Amino acid sequence: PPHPQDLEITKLPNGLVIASLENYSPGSTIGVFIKAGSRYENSSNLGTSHLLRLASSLTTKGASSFKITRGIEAVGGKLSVESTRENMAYTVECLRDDVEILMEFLLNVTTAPEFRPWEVADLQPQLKIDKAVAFQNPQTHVIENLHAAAYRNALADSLYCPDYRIGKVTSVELHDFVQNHFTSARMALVGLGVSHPVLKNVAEQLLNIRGGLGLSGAKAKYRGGEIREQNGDSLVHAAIVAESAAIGGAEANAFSVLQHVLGANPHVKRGNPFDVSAFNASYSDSGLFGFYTISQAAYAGQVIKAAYNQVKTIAQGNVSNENVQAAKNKLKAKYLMSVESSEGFLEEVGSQALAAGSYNPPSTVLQQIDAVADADVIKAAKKFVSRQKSMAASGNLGHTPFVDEL
Amino acid sequence: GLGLSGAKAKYRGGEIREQNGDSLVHAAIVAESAAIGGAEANAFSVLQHVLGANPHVKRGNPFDVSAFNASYSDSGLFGFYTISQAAYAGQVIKAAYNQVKTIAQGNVSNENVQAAKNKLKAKYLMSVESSEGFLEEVGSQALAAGSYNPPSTVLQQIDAVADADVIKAAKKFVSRQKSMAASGNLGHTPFVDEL
Amino acid sequence: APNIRKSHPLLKMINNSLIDLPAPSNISAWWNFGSLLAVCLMTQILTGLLLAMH
Amino acid sequence: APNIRKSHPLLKMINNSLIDLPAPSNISAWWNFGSLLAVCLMTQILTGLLLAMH
Amino acid sequence: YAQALQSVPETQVSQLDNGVRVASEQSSQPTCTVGVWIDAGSRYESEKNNGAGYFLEHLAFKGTKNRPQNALEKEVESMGAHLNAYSSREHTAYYIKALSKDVPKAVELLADIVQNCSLEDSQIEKERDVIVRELQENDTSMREVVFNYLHATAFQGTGLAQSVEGPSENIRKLSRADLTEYLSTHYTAPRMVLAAAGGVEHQQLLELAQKHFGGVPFTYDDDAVPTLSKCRFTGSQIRHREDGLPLAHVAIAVEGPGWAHPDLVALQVANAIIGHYDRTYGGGLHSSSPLASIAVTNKLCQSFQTFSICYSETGLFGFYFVCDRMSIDDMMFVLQGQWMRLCTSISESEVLRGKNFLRNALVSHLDGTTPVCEDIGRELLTYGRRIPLEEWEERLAEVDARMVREVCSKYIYDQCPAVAGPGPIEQLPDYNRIRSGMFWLR
Amino acid sequence: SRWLEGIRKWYYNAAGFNKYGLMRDDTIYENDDVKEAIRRLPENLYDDRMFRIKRALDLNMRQQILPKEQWTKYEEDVPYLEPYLKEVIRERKEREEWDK
Amino acid sequence: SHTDIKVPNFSDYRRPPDDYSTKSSRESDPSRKGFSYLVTAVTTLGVAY
Ligand code: HEM
Ligand code: HEM
Repeated sequence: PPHPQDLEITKLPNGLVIASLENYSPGSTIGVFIKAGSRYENSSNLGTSHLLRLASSLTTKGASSFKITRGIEAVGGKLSVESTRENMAYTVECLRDDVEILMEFLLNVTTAPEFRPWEVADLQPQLKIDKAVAFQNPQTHVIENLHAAAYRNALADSLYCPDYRIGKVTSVELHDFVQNHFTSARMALVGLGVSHPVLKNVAEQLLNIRGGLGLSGAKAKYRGGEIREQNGDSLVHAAIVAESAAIGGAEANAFSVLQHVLGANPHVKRGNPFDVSAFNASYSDSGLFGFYTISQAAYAGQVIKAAYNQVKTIAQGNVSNENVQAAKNKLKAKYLMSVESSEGFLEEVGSQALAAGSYNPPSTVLQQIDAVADADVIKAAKKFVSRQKSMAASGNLGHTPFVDEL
Repeated sequence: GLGLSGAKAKYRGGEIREQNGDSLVHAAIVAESAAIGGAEANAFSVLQHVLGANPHVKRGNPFDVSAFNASYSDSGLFGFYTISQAAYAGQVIKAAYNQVKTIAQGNVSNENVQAAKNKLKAKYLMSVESSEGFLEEVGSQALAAGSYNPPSTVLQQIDAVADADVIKAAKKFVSRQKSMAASGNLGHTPFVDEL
Repeated sequence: APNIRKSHPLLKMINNSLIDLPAPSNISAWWNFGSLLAVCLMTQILTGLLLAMH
Repeated sequence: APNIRKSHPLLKMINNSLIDLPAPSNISAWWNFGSLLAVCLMTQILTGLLLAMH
Repeated sequence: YAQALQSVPETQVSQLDNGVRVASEQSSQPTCTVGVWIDAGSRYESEKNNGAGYFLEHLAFKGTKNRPQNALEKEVESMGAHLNAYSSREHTAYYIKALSKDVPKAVELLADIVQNCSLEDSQIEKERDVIVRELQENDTSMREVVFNYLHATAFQGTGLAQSVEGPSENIRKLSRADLTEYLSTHYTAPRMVLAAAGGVEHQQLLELAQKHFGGVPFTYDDDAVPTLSKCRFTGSQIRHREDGLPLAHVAIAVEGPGWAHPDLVALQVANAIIGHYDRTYGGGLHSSSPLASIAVTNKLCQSFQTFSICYSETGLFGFYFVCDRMSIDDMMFVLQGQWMRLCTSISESEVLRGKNFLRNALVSHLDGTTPVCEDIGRELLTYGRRIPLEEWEERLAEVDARMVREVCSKYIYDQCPAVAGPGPIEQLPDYNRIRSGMFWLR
Repeated sequence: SRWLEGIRKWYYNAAGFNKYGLMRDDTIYENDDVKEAIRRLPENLYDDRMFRIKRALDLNMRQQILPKEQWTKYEEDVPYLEPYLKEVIRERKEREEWDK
Repeated sequence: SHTDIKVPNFSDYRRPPDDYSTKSSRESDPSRKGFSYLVTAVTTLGVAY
């Protein structure tokens, strides 16, 4: 009729929040979000998260590695897994009633994973490449080391299994890793183009680990790190950050607005062909702010100090209540835009239904971004300049500075 | 003639950790110092020995710990490397460290200094029996200085100083900025910011 | 293997001597005699055998 | 190559069929007949040829 | 599902007294995306004109006479709107994505570009060297040079054979004039389409366009749309060899029917059967796509893709694989074997899925506003109107086995293909061989 | 009336593959299934079997068996591969089915 | 840059008279293959004899 049917959220007795939204699309997508991730690994067991991210298709108890892959395919389905340092979403798309048929596999994949010692022993060499291709983007390599120098304990763990550990993850570490993190209290059965009741009638079978909290990532301690990767690629990737942010923390929106209040500033402030942006990651119990700068070699120095000076003086009051309005209104856009494509949108409905258990409407989500301004942006930058910083870099570097040279 | 010329070595408080789980950590800690030809040198050589039994005779479980010392042209290094069992690495590093620390706070009897002073004399005289190692000596000087300090004076120089320095050399260590390095599991190993 | 013409112990012998066999492109017509010589032989042996039978 | 018995196009054929050829250790005496059958053939062809000559 | 399709709002369309076609799909989304899609590409260039359209693209944004660079950029950034675009061989477009609270503003911005680019004699000379560089970057992407070379030889000697960016000579020398000459010749209402999708309501759009697109046609030419010279396909090959590269690229293909033609559906369904592989998959058990399975069992390639790239009155139906110096042959062998299998002994169990996999694409083809707009923009421009998922459905919801065969074989069997291959390709057999790999020893 | 159990034991001792010291499973002919099967076998067992099989070839090579004591007793024969070999076969029949 | 590369002209040079752009190569070639195969069809034929 009008295409409106309030996204219903119903937190099961387990703690397994269930959210849905029948938008009436010809095709729908269900997805299991979880508070798992490499953020929970130790000096040992490392990468187990990653490998786990690749085992998606290995045999289960309700369906065989064969049946599941061809099973999904016979319908025109799509099974896939997007993972972050502290959260793994197992999605899967399709259409019509072919969703019902899809679910069986998704159900199995996340709760009935019987990692067979062969199947994994035969899978692990994958890591070697999945990792190898990803690393063809200098951007990823530097961020891996960023966090490395940003923290000292958890969260500072790699997102792609470290080399030395490749063929060493065990079929057990996989169960143990799952058993302790894939628990109802930290999961959510999100979904689109589905009848909420129908999405609930499933959550019932999806019950194998009341576990509750299970494990628990140690509070991320901060550090003033700095690691340089000498490799002469002809152009430096330099990123600088300073402890800050936190998803759910009020101080957040500030940077989002500084994230935009900044940019044209650092960009429109430099010499020769380059690239520079404001960096910003907001984690559970911590976060990061700063900027990455792809710049020509010899000119890297100039290009970093600059982007930096801008961030600096930005705090020293170089922000017109104008710049803030512009920004404030850009987030509104980027938010509203990065939600058109159902999958990116579904990522939104889920992330919250997992963290909070609610749903901030576009109305208030804006009311919140609007809620603050200026008397903060100027300030956010200050925190940056003053606080301790940790840098990371890739490339020739020879002309690049160290944090001790600012 | 001179040809090129290495740029004066600027110092830095670095720290890089190599995660690889070999079952036992190799941790080394240093602090800017020393310099071949610089008077301040012999001091550490004597602290290099004044130290050791101290850090070694000061620990828990099967391990290894020594006093590190490299004397370069326009700079140098001092500190110590510690091959220690994994989980025990922490204990083993802090310890070796505390010893170096308190060493400066006056824990050196004018005895320990004599012992040391006389060990260098030996190690020097011994590490010169095998012509090749000896030839290394005649050359290194004929290149740096252009002279030849006789065993007589080379000793006269090691003897030339003592105590009113060893206690002090250690101080420089404890106070100055440090830079560490490490290999192994590490998970139980500390960072310089934790000392 | 896929081809099943490059895996079989015998075909592999043929597919490596009368097919897939790397031959220069500029081979002259003078190179046509090895061939002939061979078929020349098949022919003799045949006619001969058949002739020896009488 | 060194061996010069494993590099030559022809010897390599022999050194791979009557030497260096991996044979099980527990081979029974029943396996002695392929051999015999072969030499049995060499023998016939010989005596025969020599006999056909008359 | 069928209802979901049946309940999908219709796409409003209406031409102006000008000639421009204005279409859109009203949704709800606070956001939206609008843009114009031109009936112009590199195909329309000359031996000396070629590259214009691209040189042109790199200036389209850098400012108009009505409002110079510093401003245009400032005005868009300032409203959180995104302006992006592209140009192929027969299809160019510029689109903006804002909050549907700005259809009128966006619409104006648009027009001001497709009608008054500054073409600053001072800016041009700059982008000139930017392209020449950007071009030398497009180069090492062996995945693209290969396709270019394909087209080159596939449609050798014709307008299609020319690459969308153009020769360095042309770029090194096109005149401030030529660019204008290219603009005022192809950017005309009859060939352009103003499309949109979002919270926008048709009328507000029409009017807004009908207001800023104040074009007026005098003669009959202006009002009419010129048809291009047919392009001759040619069974041929082109081999850019260099054992210096890490791996080789291969692309083989037969001539395609062209948008207008229906079979492009059955043919679109067949490709869904051989699908595509890529070392990051998890599937030695991949449903059919034996090419993929085989590719995994025998390690035949790094990846491969089936494609039915088409144009106004022609196209290219083929495939492309990336492989190691040593597995080029088997890969080609095995693949080329699948086309035959495809059109000589296909099965229902196969086509059934084929369809489904398509339908899922067919739909995700419209995930968001920008992409939807792309369909309206295209559909009109190439088909004549819009094809609703509800339709595509039927079209490709009634393709049986015998249908695939009949067609595939109609377009593939014993046809002289067009192959292209850069990299270490010593192992790729001669043309004659890949040629006789076009008929099955039934 | 006559236990298959009585029989099976008869045949086991009748066959004699134990006088060589090898388990039942140490004799199954290596067709495609048994090949996959063995490859899944844990390393403990693999080397165990490997040695057994070689110790048997050597006896056989010498025309001599193993002393009565060392003969594996029926009731102690460990079906170390059958479990695996089984899944392999049903895993396959599943596929042999789907592809139809 | 590869963009700088064209395919030489076989036009006339080698192409049979039914092959010169702006005219579908396809309408004319089932006729072109028909000939060739006919020649081959005939040889197999003559040979059998
Ligand atoms: C290497 C191929 C051969 C060559 C070079 C060859 C050559 C000849 C020659 C020169 C003749 C004489 C023809 C004449 O009378 O003017 C001949 C005769 C004969 N050859 Fe061969 N021959 C060959 C193989 C064979 C073989 C293998 C057979 C049958 C097993 C055979 C059986 C005979 C017989 C029976 C004659 C006598 C009948 C006759 O001469 O008309 N030939 N051969
Ligand atoms: C495969 C090996 C051979 C077998 C199985 C074989 C068997 C025989 C047999 C059963 C006889 C009959 C002996 C008798 O009269 O009691 C025979 C005779 C004969 N064979 Fe063979 N033969 C073989 C090869 C040859 C060959 C290749 C030649 C010579 C080229 C040959 C030439 C003859 C001749 C001339 C006779 C007649 C003389 C005689 O029978 O004493 N044989 N052969």
